[PDB]
Amino acid sequence: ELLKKLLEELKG
Amino acid sequence: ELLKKLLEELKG
Repeated sequence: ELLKKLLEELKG
Repeated sequence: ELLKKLLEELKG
């Protein structure tokens, strides 16, 4: 989930 | 928020 959340943050 | 997300996941 951290990895997912970081990807989601970059995706915006 | 990138930083907040790192910290939230470290805290758990």
